[PDB]
Amino acid sequence: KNLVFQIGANATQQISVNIEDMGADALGIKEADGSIAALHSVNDLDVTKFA
Amino acid sequence: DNAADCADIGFDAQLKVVDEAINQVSSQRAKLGAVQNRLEHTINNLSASGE
Repeated sequence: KNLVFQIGANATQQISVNIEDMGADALGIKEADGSIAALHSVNDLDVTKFA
Repeated sequence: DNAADCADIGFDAQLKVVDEAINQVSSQRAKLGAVQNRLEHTINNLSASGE
């Protein structure tokens, strides 16, 4: 779902744009990951697990 | 729905065909301008010959 800004008057005089950020925007392999790299943005481990 | 990579819902195709319609109108007008130039030229010869 790439974003096409028209830039010039004629055909193809345009570009592409993309973007992604949300809760699950931690370290991204192809998906974020499973038990890691998703919660770290979404659910911190700072419950007790550092103790 | 999609960028210019369809030719039936593509943007390039769209813009192209509009520009071609413009080229047909422009061509027609151009022809007509030529024709009335032809006519005027003739009318000079007609009046001259008449004299």
